[PDB]
Amino acid sequence: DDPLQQTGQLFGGLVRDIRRRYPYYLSDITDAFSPQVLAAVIFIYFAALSPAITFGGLLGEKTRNQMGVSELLISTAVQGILFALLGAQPLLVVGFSGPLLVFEEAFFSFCETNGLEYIVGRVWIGFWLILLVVLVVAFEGSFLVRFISRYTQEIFSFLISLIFIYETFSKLIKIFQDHPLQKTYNYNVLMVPKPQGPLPNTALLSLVLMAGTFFFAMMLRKFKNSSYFPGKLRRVIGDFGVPISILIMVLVDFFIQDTYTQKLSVPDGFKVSNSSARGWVIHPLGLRSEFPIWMMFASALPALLVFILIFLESQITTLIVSKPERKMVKGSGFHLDLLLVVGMGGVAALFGMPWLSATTVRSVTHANALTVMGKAQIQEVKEQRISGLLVAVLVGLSILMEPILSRIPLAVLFGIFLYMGVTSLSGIQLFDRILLLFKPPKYHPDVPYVKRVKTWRMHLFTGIQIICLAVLWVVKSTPASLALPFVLILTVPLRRVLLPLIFRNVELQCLDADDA
Amino acid sequence: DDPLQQTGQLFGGLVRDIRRRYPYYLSDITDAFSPQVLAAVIFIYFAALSPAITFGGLLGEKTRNQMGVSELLISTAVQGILFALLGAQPLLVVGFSGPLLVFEEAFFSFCETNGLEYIVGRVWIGFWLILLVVLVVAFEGSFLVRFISRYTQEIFSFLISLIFIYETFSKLIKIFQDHPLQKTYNYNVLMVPKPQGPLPNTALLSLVLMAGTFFFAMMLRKFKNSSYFPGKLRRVIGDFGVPISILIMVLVDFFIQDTYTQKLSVPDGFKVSNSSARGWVIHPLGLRSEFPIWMMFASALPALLVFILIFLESQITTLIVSKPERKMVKGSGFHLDLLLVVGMGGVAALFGMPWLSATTVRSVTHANALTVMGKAQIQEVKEQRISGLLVAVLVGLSILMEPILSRIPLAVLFGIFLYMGVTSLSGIQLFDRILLLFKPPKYHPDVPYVKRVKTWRMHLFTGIQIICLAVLWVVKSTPASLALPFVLILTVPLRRVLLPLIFRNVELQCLDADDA
Ligand SMILES: CCCCCCCCCCCCCCCCCC(=O)OC[C@H](COP(=O)([O-])OCC[N+](C)(C)C)OC(=O)CCCCCCCCCCCCCCCCC
Ligand SMILES: CCCCCCCCCCCCCCCCCC(=O)OC[C@H](COP(=O)([O-])OCC[N+](C)(C)C)OC(=O)CCCCCCCCCCCCCCCCC
Ligand SMILES: CC(C)CCC[C@@H](C)[C@H]1CC[C@H]2[C@@H]3CC=C4C[C@@H](OC(=O)CCC(=O)O)CC[C@]4(C)[C@H]3CC[C@]12C
Ligand SMILES: CC(C)CCC[C@@H](C)[C@H]1CC[C@H]2[C@@H]3CC=C4C[C@@H](OC(=O)CCC(=O)O)CC[C@]4(C)[C@H]3CC[C@]12C
Ligand SMILES: */C(=S)=N/C1=[C]C(S([O])(=O)=O)=C(/[C]=[C]/C2=C(S([O])(=O)=O)[C]=C(N=C=S)[C]=[C]2)[C]=[C]1
Ligand SMILES: */C(=S)=N/C1=[C]C(S([O])(=O)=O)=C(/[C]=[C]/C2=C(S([O])(=O)=O)[C]=C(N=C=S)[C]=[C]2)[C]=[C]1
Ligand SMILES: *[C@@H]1O[C@H](CO)[C@@H](O[C@@H]2O[C@H](CO)[C@@H](O)[C@H](O)[C@H]2NC(C)=O)[C@H](O)[C@H]1NC(C)=O
Ligand SMILES: *[C@@H]1O[C@H](CO)[C@@H](O[C@@H]2O[C@H](CO)[C@@H](O)[C@H](O)[C@H]2NC(C)=O)[C@H](O)[C@H]1NC(C)=O
Ligand SMILES: CC(C)CCC[C@@H](C)[C@H]1CC[C@H]2[C@@H]3CC=C4C[C@@H](O)CC[C@]4(C)[C@H]3CC[C@]12C
Ligand SMILES: CC(C)CCC[C@@H](C)[C@H]1CC[C@H]2[C@@H]3CC=C4C[C@@H](O)CC[C@]4(C)[C@H]3CC[C@]12C
Ligand SMILES: CC(C)CCC[C@@H](C)[C@H]1CC[C@H]2[C@@H]3CC=C4C[C@@H](O)CC[C@]4(C)[C@H]3CC[C@]12C
Ligand SMILES: CC(C)CCC[C@@H](C)[C@H]1CC[C@H]2[C@@H]3CC=C4C[C@@H](O)CC[C@]4(C)[C@H]3CC[C@]12C
Ligand SMILES: CC(C)CCC[C@@H](C)[C@H]1CC[C@H]2[C@@H]3CC=C4C[C@@H](O)CC[C@]4(C)[C@H]3CC[C@]12C
Ligand SMILES: CC(C)CCC[C@@H](C)[C@H]1CC[C@H]2[C@@H]3CC=C4C[C@@H](O)CC[C@]4(C)[C@H]3CC[C@]12C
Repeated sequence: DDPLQQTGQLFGGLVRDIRRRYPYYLSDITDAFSPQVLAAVIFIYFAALSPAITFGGLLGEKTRNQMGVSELLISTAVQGILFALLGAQPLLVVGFSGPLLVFEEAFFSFCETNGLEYIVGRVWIGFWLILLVVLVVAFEGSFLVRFISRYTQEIFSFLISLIFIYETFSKLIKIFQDHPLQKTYNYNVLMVPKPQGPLPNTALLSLVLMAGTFFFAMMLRKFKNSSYFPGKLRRVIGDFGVPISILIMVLVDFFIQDTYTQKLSVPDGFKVSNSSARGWVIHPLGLRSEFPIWMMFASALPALLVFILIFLESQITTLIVSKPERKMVKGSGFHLDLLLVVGMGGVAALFGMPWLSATTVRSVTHANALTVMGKAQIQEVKEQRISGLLVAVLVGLSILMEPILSRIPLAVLFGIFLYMGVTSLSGIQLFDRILLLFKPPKYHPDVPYVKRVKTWRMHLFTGIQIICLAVLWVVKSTPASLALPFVLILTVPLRRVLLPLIFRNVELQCLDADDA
Repeated sequence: DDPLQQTGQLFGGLVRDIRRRYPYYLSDITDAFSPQVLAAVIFIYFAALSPAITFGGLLGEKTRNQMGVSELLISTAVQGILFALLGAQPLLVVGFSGPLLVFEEAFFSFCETNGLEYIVGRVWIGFWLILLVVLVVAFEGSFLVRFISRYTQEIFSFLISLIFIYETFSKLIKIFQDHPLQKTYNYNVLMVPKPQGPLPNTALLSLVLMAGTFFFAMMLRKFKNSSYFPGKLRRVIGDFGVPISILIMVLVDFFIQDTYTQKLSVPDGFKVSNSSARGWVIHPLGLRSEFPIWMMFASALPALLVFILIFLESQITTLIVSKPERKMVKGSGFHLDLLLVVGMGGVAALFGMPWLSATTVRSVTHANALTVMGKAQIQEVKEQRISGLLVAVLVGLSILMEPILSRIPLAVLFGIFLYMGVTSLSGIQLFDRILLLFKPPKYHPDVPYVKRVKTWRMHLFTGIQIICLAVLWVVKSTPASLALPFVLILTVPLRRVLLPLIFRNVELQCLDADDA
């Protein structure tokens, strides 16, 4: 009944993952029949689409359109469908992540200097990824995930929420920089790719649209837990809170005629970003020049970095989502999900498309959206495969449905990202204890780590975790940002060898507890 | 011990008002020693100044500067000081009101058509006002205030809060109309009296400044009642919540350089608005032409309307403020306050300055600001004469302190007015029952009118009051807006003769109760 356990047989953990979950397959279809599930699809679609559009454009720039938006929309769609149908935890949301973009910029630059075909180079990384994951899953290497405690989990989940919130505000500020509040503006600026010079009212409306969307989202959640209107109506308006918030502020922008705001932009059709550079299928041996044999072997080194990047964020995401506290009964599979994510990623390379990963903020948003609230306590979660399938299909079709998307401002979606980031800081005990730094000890809750631990020692423990977050944020800022996963790893030694010198066993049990 | 009681002796009620309150005079000075009282001064100053600036300008326009801002600042100041020192209820805030402006426009128009000296005409209204109030106070006519029940009080207090909120939003919308969000503007526009044409970023920044100020104000009140920080620090930051909210958003505007926003504007010095038309002292018999004898007698008719206008709003304001629910022990005086307000107003006329009135939203704001919260229940009120004195003095000096005021945006103060309007809808039982229309009857409070009255009959009673508010709002909208006081009066018949046909005695006791 314990997922993270070494059996002895090859592919032991994987067979136990399939046998565990696939019996519930029909339930994974019939549980989706609920308007809450539909409200979840609409929400998580916009969560899933905007990153693909944003990161896809950054790949286009950094890579000379050898990979761009089209490639990432297709990858996100196809890998999204396959994972929704075959995966052990369907509530995970596979997609491109900041760390993966950083690597792609890094590997491109290497190939420019050394005179390699970048897109052909990725194919060999992809072959090594397939070889690595089939070895790991064979010898049941996912069992090591059991040594990642709450301590490391909450440092990770908290950092990822802060970064998410930080980047959203960075995007708002960019608008102000591009379109500053001036006395006079040139009034013949071209709009062909984008506004050439600054224009009036764009930055302040963007702020209003953002602040508007966030407010309605937060208010309709407050309303959901209120005692106004009949419960059946109040629950439904609460479920569709985010889609209502979006629809309101999208109509606000629609009626405001003469003021410019940035809209979502998908590619024209389904075709590679640079048609001259590459086709659909990338040749291993080379496109123009012969691919060198040393790099076919040397690609093993980048493959290990990409593996670790995908593994850590994906397996920790799974831990966070599949916690006992959140009422998920169907069962998670670490062995099966690893194989699909990394396996599909290795194959994607061969069609010049990005390998993806189970991303934390989106996956957690998706899981929270399907959670029903009793009395406030968690009653159950709507664990099904339809939400994840429909979002993957919609992201794929997004190119066809440009007429709808071309009327949605980004500023509106920034409000929904602010909502997602804030809402994600919920069951994290780190955040709870950080708040108790500011409350006096009289008005502290009756949770075990308050009663059984002295207030200053509890605070010392919180402070040490805050110092970890600081060190992680500094490494983030420096050029060596691909090290972040390997610095998270060091949080496991800290907890296991260092902290027991300072804190006694009884304190470390209550503070860093498995089930709470 | 009952204020509203007929003794038999001439000036009986007045002597009992003075004997009651003036024993507490030293306490009315030493109770002001508290930072809460200082935070109240700063708040109520801006509440008191902006109306005087706004209404003063409208008088300037409507009256050809025979009365303007200077006259109303001086009147508000002098009458404010005298009332703070001599009055029976010092928490009342005397000033100009919308109804009074309407009358002044009306009386001016009459004098233009009939060929009378408007400013000389007011002097005779003022003489009649002095004669009326000395008769009323002699024969103890303020005793009739006891027949104004909760029913009429809450219809009045609710209407006045709605109008207040409506007018604030009307001012924001005017900014958008003056400075619309267009694609191209003209930049050679002049700013000598005010912006001639529309300007970019002005309307959306005004909205942000307003929405900003309101948010901080509401959040710092939430914080006051929270369990964060040490209580002594949390209480102080809660007390100075509004002055902090103002200071924040005033600094936001300060650093934003090139964008235009409207600022507070006081007159240059202490001098009459139109020096040619009038001097400081107005001659009864006439300035240029001889004032006619028929109008010296006919002025009795306008005097009755002005009396009723001032009496009703001032005496109902006193009822609302001096309720048992609000812990005010010092004691209110209806006979003394009436004499001062209307007496001072009659004399003001002789110096060509406006008669004023105890205004509801400001007085209620002032009283709430001085209320301390135990545990949430009302512990006590800081009843003193210093708050009201300092605000009256500051309004007088406002002309001298133009350098400070010229950096305060109005948009910021609109946020504080929104806060005042919302906060004023608090202890009104009408508002409470209007909210229960939307709650299901399971989640209704254990107040007597819920237990002892059937839910639909309670709702029928609420609905009849909503129909009164509607009828009052329609009369407001029509040209005959000076009738509003006389339509409020009819709410007393409704309660006393009509409602007891529909509702039984037991229901009317619980619904419309004196102490609750
Ligand atoms: C805790 C609460 C504090 C935060 C408040 C909520 C978040 C902050 C953002 C406010 C939401 C605003 C969204 C709409 C803004 C529209 C702006 C614009 O383009 O103007 C349109 C229009 C201009 O476009 P137009 O359509 O009139 O132009 C006419 C041209 N034709 C005819 C061709 C179409 O502006 C106006 O005319 C005025 C409209 C009102 C605008 C502002 C209303 C905002 C109300 C909210 C007040 C906030 C304070 C707090 C309220 C708390 C409630 C309890
Ligand atoms: C339950 C919660 C309800 C929350 C409701 C929503 C918030 C209500 C407040 C309304 C918006 C007020 C914005 C702040 C005021 C300053 C804005 C301004 O004009 O500055 C522009 C400033 C100044 O513009 P500038 O033209 O002077 O340029 C600045 C650069 N220099 C100095 C070199 C010239 O520009 C900025 O750079 C951007 C700052 C943007 C404002 C900060 C982000 C806020 C976004 C909304 C957040 C939503 C609520 C979050 C709540 C968290 C709690 C859960
Ligand atoms: C932002 C980055 C740079 C980290 C800083 C985080 C702080 C919130 C942390 C770090 C260390 C913590 C402190 C570690 C040690 C102490 C001493 C402790 O007092 C005693 O030793 C108690 C007396 C006793 O020994 O019985 C009181 C809490 C305090 C100040 C802690 C409060 C919270 C602190 C300041
Ligand atoms: C004046 C304009 C702006 C409309 C706003 C007024 C409404 C909010 C009020 C007016 C009369 C009220 C109604 C008066 C009578 C009834 C019937 C009552 O049901 C019964 O009496 C049915 C028989 C029974 O249950 O005994 C339910 C409440 C209701 C709809 C009241 C609800 C609130 C109403 C519609
Ligand atoms: C756009 S959208 N801006 C944006 C958004 C994000 S995200 O994915 O958080 O919405 C990012 C991602 C940043 C990120 C990093 S990075 O790139 O700053 O090193 C690292 C990690 N992982 C760890 S530990 C997570 C997210 C960038 C830009
Ligand atoms: C400016 S400030 N605008 C503004 C503000 C107010 S305020 O603050 O005094 O509410 C008013 C006043 C309106 C008002 C009326 S009126 O003028 O609309 O007839 C009547 C009553 N009384 C009754 S019953 C109270 C207030 C106008 C403009
Ligand atoms: C599309 O692909 C062509 C072919 O690679 C790119 O051409 C490159 O141009 C950059 C400068 O922008 C040079 O550094 C390379 O040497 C060029 N490559 C070759 C072999 O021609 C072009 O940049 C790409 N355009 C897009 C869409 O980004
Ligand atoms: C200042 O006072 C003079 C004197 O009353 C005002 O002159 C009036 O002008 C209006 C037209 O605006 C005429 O209808 C009146 O007949 C004039 N009155 C007289 C007797 O001359 C002038 O309007 C006032 N100016 C200000 C500051 O409003
Ligand atoms: C193209 C290839 C290399 C990539 C895909 C990975 C392949 C090799 C993986 C995916 C699923 C795996 C199988 C899943 C389950 C079982 C049943 C077990 O009793 C024996 C091993 C066996 C039969 C596995 C062998 C290896 C396997 C077929
Ligand atoms: C396209 C962007 C701009 C906005 C998307 C919002 C749309 C899809 C949302 C907003 C509110 C939603 C509705 C809200 C409530 C219900 C009741 C439920 O029992 C059936 C679905 C239904 C009828 C929803 C349908 C979808 C809906 C119309
Ligand atoms: C309905 C569900 C299952 C599918 C959703 C995704 C669909 C619409 C997407 C995903 C990948 C896409 C394909 C990717 C590549 C090609 C090759 C090109 O030469 C023709 C278009 C074509 C064939 C695309 C058409 C649309 C496509 C099939
Ligand atoms: C002039 C306009 C723009 C803003 C006015 C705000 C000023 C007067 C307010 C803002 C915050 C206030 C301070 C907040 C808290 C305290 C602590 C108290 O124990 C003494 C007064 C003192 C020190 C206040 C002094 C006045 C103050 C500085
Ligand atoms: C215009 C207003 C402000 C002033 C004019 C009102 C005058 C006439 C009022 C104000 C105070 C009044 C006095 C208050 C107290 C007393 C004591 C009593 O035993 C006999 C009446 C007597 C002596 C009153 C007579 C009238 C009085 C003097
Ligand atoms: C500080 C407290 C006690 C008083 C507050 C209000 C003060 C500043 C106001 C109220 C009445 C005002 C006066 C009204 C009339 C005149 C006559 C004029 O020819 C010169 C200015 C002068 C003399 C004003 C100066 C300022 C003044 C005294």
